[PDB]
Parts: sequence; C-alpha cells; structure tokens
Amino acid sequence: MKGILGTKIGMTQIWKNDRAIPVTVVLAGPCPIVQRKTAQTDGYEAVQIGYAPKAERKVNKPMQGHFAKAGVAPTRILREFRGFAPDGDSVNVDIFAEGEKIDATGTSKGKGTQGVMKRWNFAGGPASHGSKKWHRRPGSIGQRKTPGRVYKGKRMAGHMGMERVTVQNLEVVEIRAGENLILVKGAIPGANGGLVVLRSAAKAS
Amino acid sequence: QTHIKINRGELLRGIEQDHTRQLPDFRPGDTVRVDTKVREGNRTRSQAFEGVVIAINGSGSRKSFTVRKISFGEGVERVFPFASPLVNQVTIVERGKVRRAKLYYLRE
Amino acid sequence: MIMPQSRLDVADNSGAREIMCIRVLNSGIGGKGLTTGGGGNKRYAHVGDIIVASVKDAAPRGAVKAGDVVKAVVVRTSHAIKRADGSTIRFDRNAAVIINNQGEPRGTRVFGPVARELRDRRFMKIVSLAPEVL
Amino acid sequence: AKHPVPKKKTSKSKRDMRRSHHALTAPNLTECPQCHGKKLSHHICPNCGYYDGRQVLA
Amino acid sequence: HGKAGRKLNRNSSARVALARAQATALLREGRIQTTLTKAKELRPFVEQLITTAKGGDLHSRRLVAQDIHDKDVVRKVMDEVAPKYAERPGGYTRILRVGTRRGDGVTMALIEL
RNA sequence: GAUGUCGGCUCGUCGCAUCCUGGGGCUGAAGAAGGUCCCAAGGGUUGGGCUGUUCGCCCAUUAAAGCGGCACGCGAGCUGGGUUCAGAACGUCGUGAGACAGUUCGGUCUCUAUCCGCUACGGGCGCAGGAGAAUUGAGGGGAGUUGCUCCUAGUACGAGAGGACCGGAGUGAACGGACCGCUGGUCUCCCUGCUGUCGUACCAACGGCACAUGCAGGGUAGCUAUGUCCGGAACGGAUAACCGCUGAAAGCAUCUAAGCGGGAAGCCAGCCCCAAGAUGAGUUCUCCCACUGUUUAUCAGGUAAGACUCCCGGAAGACCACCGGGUUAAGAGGCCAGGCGUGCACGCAUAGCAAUGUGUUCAGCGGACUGGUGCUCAUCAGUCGAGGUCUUGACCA
RNA sequence: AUUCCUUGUCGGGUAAGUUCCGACCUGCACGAAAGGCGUAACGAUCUGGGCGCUGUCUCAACGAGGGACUCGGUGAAAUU
RNA sequence: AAGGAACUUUGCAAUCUCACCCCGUAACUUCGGAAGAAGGGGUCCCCACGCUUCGCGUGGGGCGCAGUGAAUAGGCCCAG
Ligand SMILES: [Mg+2]
Ligand SMILES: [Mg+2]
Ligand SMILES: [Mg+2]
Ligand SMILES: [Mg+2]
Ligand SMILES: [Mg+2]
Ligand SMILES: [Mg+2]
Ligand SMILES: [Mg+2]
Ligand SMILES: [Mg+2]
Ligand SMILES: [Mg+2]
Ligand SMILES: [Mg+2]
Ligand SMILES: [Mg+2]
Repeated sequence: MKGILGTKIGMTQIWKNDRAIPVTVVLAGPCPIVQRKTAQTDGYEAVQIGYAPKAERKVNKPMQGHFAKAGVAPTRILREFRGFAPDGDSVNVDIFAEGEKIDATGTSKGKGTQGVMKRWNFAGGPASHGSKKWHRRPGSIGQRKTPGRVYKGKRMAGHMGMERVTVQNLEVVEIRAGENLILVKGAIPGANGGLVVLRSAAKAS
Repeated sequence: QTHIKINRGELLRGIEQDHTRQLPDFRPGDTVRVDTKVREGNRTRSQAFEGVVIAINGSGSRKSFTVRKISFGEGVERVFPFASPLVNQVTIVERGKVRRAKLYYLRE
Repeated sequence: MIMPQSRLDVADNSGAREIMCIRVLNSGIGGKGLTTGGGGNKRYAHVGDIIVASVKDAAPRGAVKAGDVVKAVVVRTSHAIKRADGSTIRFDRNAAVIINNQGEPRGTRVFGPVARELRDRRFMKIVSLAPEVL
Repeated sequence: AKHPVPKKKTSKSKRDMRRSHHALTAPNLTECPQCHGKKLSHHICPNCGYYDGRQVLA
Repeated sequence: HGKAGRKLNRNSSARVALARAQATALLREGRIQTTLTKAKELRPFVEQLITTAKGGDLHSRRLVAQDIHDKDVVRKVMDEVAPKYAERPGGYTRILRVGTRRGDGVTMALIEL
C-alpha cells in the first residue's frame, strides 16, 4: 500500500542507545502525485507519484501535457503504488514512522556476465590434482540419450545483477523530515544515487 | 540513476556529526581507555584497557583506534570507535616516537 | 574461527596442554545439563562455542592425558568478535578450557584472559576462575 | 583430432539467413561550412583543414 | 564489476613510460597527432605536469624532472610555458580528432597545447 | 567402416516400496520414550579415519545422517586411483616360447561446437495513424529446511522416578538474497623505506632494470567474506489418511447411497521475480495533425510530434543494449577547496669527526571520494519520422 | 613385491587405520648361488609416519599480465 | 582473514628452506661415513682501536619493519 520514492545515499554508523547500528541514509524527497488511476478509469486502483526534478527544456511535449494535467512540474521519474491515496503530494512525514518495519526495493548493482561460481555458487573443481577445468567451469549439463538435452533453467553463466530486488522487514531507525532524509537499518539494494522504493511491509511478522 | 542535484557528502555529515566525538590527540605511544562494562547483570562494571596505539582508521562516526596489550601472558588487541558509548574517556600515558601510522610490526 | 584440525591452547590446569578440534558442537549449555546440538552442521566455533576435541599433548601428571577425547569450550579466538557497542576484541592465540558434561572446567583454575562472551553464554563458573574477562 | 566439427554443409540459404546482419552503415557525412566539401561530424575537414578556423595544414 | 578509473593495454611500466614519452613530446612541440585514445590518456596527465611546473620553486622543478627526463624540455615547461598559463585555471590542452587511418583503420587525433 | 569401461569429483533431476520434519488409526498406548500400519515427497538428509573402491567397518555429531531410476545419470565436463597394451619382479603352471583365480612398481585420456537443447544480449517485422511515458496480469519461475531454551507447567499423568499435548515466546544452524557502514582481504605504481647497477657532468636530488609491482610497510574507491542486514511466515480455499452431524435402503445399527463439517511440511492462493510475440499482440495519461505530386515520372517527396547519427561520460556493459550530458551547458577532464592515504619532503639552518638527529614540517606528495568553478572538449550538421482500410452497430444537432 | 579364505589374530600409532610397523603361525602355491638370511653407504626407486609451511582444502576473494570480446588488414581446418 | 593436509589414489601442486661465517650435531657403521645431520646465532652504516692486506677482529655509536636488506639461492626427520 503506502510508500514513497527516493535516492539511496550511503550507510554509516549510528548508536541507538548503546548499540551501534548500521543504517542506509535514503533521501525520500517529496513526491508529487501526477495521476490517480481508479478501478473505474484505468480498471484498477493506484497512484502515480514522481521524483527527481527535470529541467523543462528537456521535457517532451507529450510529457508536459501529462504533467500539466495536474499542474505538477516535470519530474523525470514516475511510478505507481497500488491502493494508496491522500491529497496534495507524498512525503515521508506521517507516511513512515520510526520503528515501522519496511521493504526497500531498488535495482541491484550490475555484475555484467558472471560465471557459475559467482552467479550460483557452484564450486568448479580442483586446482591441482590434474585439470583445465580449474576452479570455474560448470560440471556436466545433463545426463545422456534420455532427456537427451538440457533442462530449461539449468543454472549457467549469464548477466548477473542489474535486477529488481526487494529486501523485506527493515526497522526505521530515524526519520528527519524537512530533509526528506530517512535511516533504515540494514542494507538496501543498488548503488548510492540509485532509485529506491520504500513501502509498508508487504508481509511482515 | 535518480539524478537529483545533491551533496550526498554533507547529507551524511548532517547524519553523522550527531554521533561523532573528539578525543585527546595521540597517534601511538600509550593510552588508557577507561571504558565501562555496563554489560554485567544490571551491575555496570568498569574495565581499563591501556597499552600501545597501533592504528587510527576512519573519520566521522566510523573513526576509531586500535590498542594492543598483553594481559596475563597473552597478547590482546581492541578496536574502539572514538564515539562508542562504551568508551567513557581516553587519556594519553606517553607520546611515542615511531615512523608509520601502523605498527603491526609490533605484533612480535 | 575454530574447526576440525584446529589445535587450540588449553587455558586450564586440566593437565592437557594442547588440544585438536575434532568437532564443532553447537554449544548447548542450558536448562539442566549441557543441551544437545543445535543442528548437525555449523562449521566454525567462536569464543563461547563448545567443541569436541582430541588431546594432543598433556602434561605428565594431571587428570587429562594424551589421546583422551574431551569437550572444551572456546575462550580465546585469534578471530575478532564484535561486541554490540561496535568494538572488536581479538587475542593473539586460540585457546580453550576443557570441561565436563555440565559445562564446568575440569581444572581448578583458568589461565590468561577470557572472552567476555562466555558470560552471556552463561558459563559463569568459567568466568569465575578467570584472571580477567576482557 | 579436430573434435567439434559440423554435421552437414549449410544451405546457401542458411548461410545467408546468417549474414543478414553484415551490411555497413554508410558514414553520415556533413558539408564543411567553408570549402563546402563533405566532412565527418566532430572531425576536421580533410580538404580545408578547418574546424571553425584552420587547424590542420592546408 | 570493474568500476575502477584509469587505462592500460601494456604492463605497469610501459603505461608509465608512454605517458611520459607523450607528455614530453606534447611539451616539446606544442602539438602532436596520436591515436585518439592515447591523447585521451595523455591530456590529464600532462595538465597535471603543467601545474607542477607552475610553481617555480626548485621543488616544483625537481618534481617535474621526475616525469620529463630531458633537461631542455623541463626548462621550457618550467620557464616558458608554466609561467604563461599563470592566469588560466589549469585547463589548457585540447584534442582535435582527425580522420581514420589506413594501416589499421584507427582514428587519429591531435592534442595541442 | 568403434554405443569409451569401474570409482571419484561437478552438475543435477525424477520415482516412492519415506531416513527427518507434517497429519492420522491401533498398541500389549499411564506421562516421557517407542512400536506398527495409513496419508504424505515441500524442503532437508554433516564432517572425518581405513580402502581405487562401489560397499562396509569405525570416530565425532545430527531432526535425519532414506532406498532407487536417469546409457549401473554425467570423460566432445575434469580426474585416471581400479582394470582387459608394450617394461620389470614374486608366487604358481609349462620341458619351452609363454601363461595366470593372482600380487606388485611404471606407463601420452585428441585448442577451435554446424544443427537441436541450455544461459545470457541485440537486430527485424508484427500488434490498422506517427510518437513520449505510466501499467493490468494471462500465464511462468524462485522460495518452501530444522534444532535448542524459556513460558504455560514442575501443571495434566504417575506409587514414585520422571513429566506433556495444546497454545505463546525467544535464540542458533545450514541455505539464500542484497550490501560494504563495521571487522577484515585485495588494491600492479596512491605514499614511504631498502639493495645492487646504469644514467641525468659531478655533489645533493631523481629515473630505469632487477615479474609480466625488484623487495618491503601501509592503503582510499572499487570488488569482496569468514562481515553486515533481511528472508523461509500468517491468514485463507480445496483436500489425503483419519474423525464426525442429520440419516434410509436392512421398523435397530451405519462418516452415506440425498446432504453437510473438521482435517497435513503436501495442492491452489498468498510472498519475491519475469510477463501481451498472452499474433486472442490488452488498458491509461499526454503530444503531432490532416500536407505535396496534370489520366506523361501510378507513389514516393517536404515535414509535425518524436527520435536516431555523432561527441563527452557512467555506479550500464563482451558487442549491441541501458542511464546521464551535449554552451539556453557543471557531463567528464583540468582547476580550487575539502576528505582520505602515506608520515614528515626538496632547500637551508643547527648538533655531531661521521653514520645520523633536530628545526623549518601534523611537513611534502596524491589513482578512483564530496562539493564549487565555464579553464577543455561536448562545434557544425546530417538522417529518419504521421495523415490513419473496410463492414456492422450505437450516439449528434 | 611371493597368502587364496583376508581388512587372519594380538600389539603398535590414530578420536577413528582394508594401508604401514612388530609378533604369531594355519607357509592355498618361502628357502638357500632361477642363491637363503642380514647389512653401513648410495636412489629423480617403491611404501607408511612425523615436524615445519602452505589456497591442496573449508569457500574463495582481490589484483596483474597474455588470450577470449570490438574495429581495420590477411585468412585456414577436420566435417559435410 | 581464521584454520593448516580437514584436499586427495598420493601434501599431485605450490609454499616454507634457501648463500657465507661461528657454535652445535643421534642411531647405526665396512670407522670412510651417516652430516649441510638435527638445532641455534650472526650478516647493514659510521668511528676508534689493533690485525697479514682486499679484507678482518675488538669496543662504542647510528637507521629501518627488515641489513646474503633487491637476483642467483637445501625443507627436515623416523621407519620399512
Ligand atoms: Mg574452489
Ligand atoms: Mg583497515
Ligand atoms: Mg508420526
Ligand atoms: Mg558424453
Ligand atoms: Mg605492496
Ligand atoms: Mg478447511
Ligand atoms: Mg563503449
Ligand atoms: Mg541525450
Ligand atoms: Mg570532480
Ligand atoms: Mg578482423
Ligand atoms: Mg621390513
């Protein structure tokens, strides 16, 4: 349901009481609302929020049209949120609250093409008792004349990372509104400067 | 990705000065970190780790120093976060004259 | 960390000078006696973990002898342990304290400092004979 | 031996389904503002040596 | 990944002897044409060098002399060129790219003071 | 005119005649612990010593350390210990050459994948205008493990000894996902120290070579685990074994033939991820608009909206792709300030016979980090890109 | 290195040893110049054990260089 | 990092060792040898002093993490 948009910023040490706790400072800048999809307009409920600002000289005509339909001010990023609402815009103020468990979802860093050891763990082989299949290189891929082929999915080398990931249940250590800053314990996905989306715990204990 | 203009640098300071503590100078040479051991039952103890300083890694919240000490016949090293709540105060015992910000060599 | 083949020092007068880690228990001290393993895997023993160990050299004259298969509870790892304030301790040598099925030392005394982690692990008697609890 | 090796000659056809991707992209020539000969955007006009003034020797 | 920040295509000393070799030619001849990329390598390096020269103290000379082994060229950068760039916020060296080449299809370019 | 053979290693996947977790009937089931049969394969099923072993024996643990199938799975994947080459030896047989249920030491396992299959990534066309962006989810994938302690409760039970179900708490393991703040690793020239040699005339100061860093000490960003954080769920629906309510045919009895309810780690939904080439190609919001061409060049040609090309870069990347900037500019470099690394620079002065020490000096130097600034280069310019088929129906004055 | 039954039996070392060392003897099919038993020293010999060290391994990571990828030049092969 | 043969048919491979002084060196032995056994120490720079000189010894001093300071450069042992 509820949720906001933001830029990851870095992690750092912070003591809450006498326990040093690592956190990820996320800037959940205010988020405008640029379109309310209704189960009677677009067939399903949801809100269109926006994020970084974009210079107007860079805005497509078609987009202006959109953004103007709600006198907003071109953002550069728009995203939806099912079953969400209110009036005006969306800022963490009153949205999230210190202590709330949340789910941060960003785009994982990108590892490019990675072998099986690093993409699936595997194990490759030896390093001395004979070879050319030193450490990496997968083993065998199938079996034989039966299923005389390979399974759809057999883990293999392939572009690793650069995916959508969602780390669940994160305590919100501290919220400094009026800076739209927010500290979540643990570690959120992707690179600093990267987009991140925080929300109510999709399904927490 | 989100391309907002922003000094991610300071944003961090602002969220880090609140947990930053200065301490006497020192660089090596001995110290005596008289720290609290609130960790016993309720009973809030009080140990004093003192001995050569061999490393100052970090800055801001993360800043810290590493002291090496031999207690009861066995070498021991501790890592303290300048601003670690368990650290009450630190005092120099004697400035040392060495030649490199490390001393690991001193582990023999 | 500690693992099978890993020789630890003995920090008690049990009579055994050095022991070789035969296995890593999942340190069950609790309730009535020592509890039984929390899983059959677990590969590393940390200060506070109990392990099963063989004896490689014991002193001449002492309850424990060369070859005895015993139970010790790891008190000093050359590994860093990270206390919650965010500090880190690490001793120059791994060393353990031989014990019995109640978690009490076989020795009348412990030598050298002992990881303060044994206190949370509830090994009070061990902490009891400790010269220091760093 | 020469271990992997092909099972059959490939169609003149197949062999062409392949190459359906080797067609050069002609340069996108621009016309130099001075001597008006065609040039390569962002480079110097090989015919006059200009790039606003005359950089390369005649 | 590989999110580093620099270039090679040679070992560790070659890549240093080149950047020094081009650094010197660039300063000894105000301009040189070179592979497009190589000039790209050269540019920052050289600018740094002009800025070290831009001090006049023996120290700043002695430092430059670490990456300009030709006494005559050091004097030039030291006394003729560094002083001249006095008033510009270290920002002069520009690269012009020319045509592609024949022997290997490689697009050459100009890096000039 | 060749279907490579034992074992291992790597990679898996499937059956169930289930090893462990889950649910049940009976027990000779007091409770605790078991036995046994029924249902049930979701997930899980440790590390060592001996042997080529497969097996099995043993150590130490575990909820458990299941049994089989896939050419006794897997050598165009590796090994090569075992055994069905050539050497040699012992025992044994043969008069011999030789031989063997045998035993033993030695003994070349072939870079480049065409087609299918598989993991990744583009290009084309399609989806009845030409575009920018936001999405529904048809379908599909991943995940699905378990202990221990405490509470209830020293309760129910039991002569006692011992000692629960049910439900409610915590804390580990292993596995995975993301991450780099921490603790560490690395960091191929970021800083310093050191040797021999050659060179920059010499002194001082530096450079090269001694790996493809000469050696050593340290080390930012990055990348990374043995480091962090989070997760396997809840509820729900329909069920298996099994238990039941109302109830005849057999005026009684009956979980049943009408009907109805409860009920598993399993099935479906749920969680995370992909997803309209879901050619049945969906939805929504916005933008451009109706041009030109004489039955001689029948259609393409100017163009809009928009985008590509090209340049400069990137936490994106094999290439393409993807994100950012392109002077109405802070995109990258330089430059400045700062951070952080190294650890006190060259020169001079002083102390000393000198080697050196000290002062000037928290000096000097400087990869990738945070900002600022138009000093540099992103100049100029080109290319591509709509005018919307028909039928029926409904609404408009 | 000559034993089949066999990982014979006891002892040794090991937490645990089908191997190894020492005994015993029931030597399937030891044995005295097809030499018997022993023997300092020698061995790129074969076997078992130990100390030290280690990426052999728990688990792998980071870095370097040379390919692999991309563009320009030249341009094969087995197979079919 | 921590561990240290847990790898595995086998420590295969790759480390450790690694030069020259001094001290020290077992069983067993055909008394030659086993031995470089094993183990330990030193090793740079300045100065004075003396030495057979290049060189070296003695004493004092100095610098680094480290002085065959970089290249060449034995891993050792028990038993069969
Ligand atoms: Mg490996
Ligand atoms: Mg560090
Ligand atoms: Mg049961
Ligand atoms: Mg095959
Ligand atoms: Mg180094
Ligand atoms: Mg139900
Ligand atoms: Mg590129
Ligand atoms: Mg652009
Ligand atoms: Mg910058
Ligand atoms: Mg080519
Ligand atoms: Mg013998």
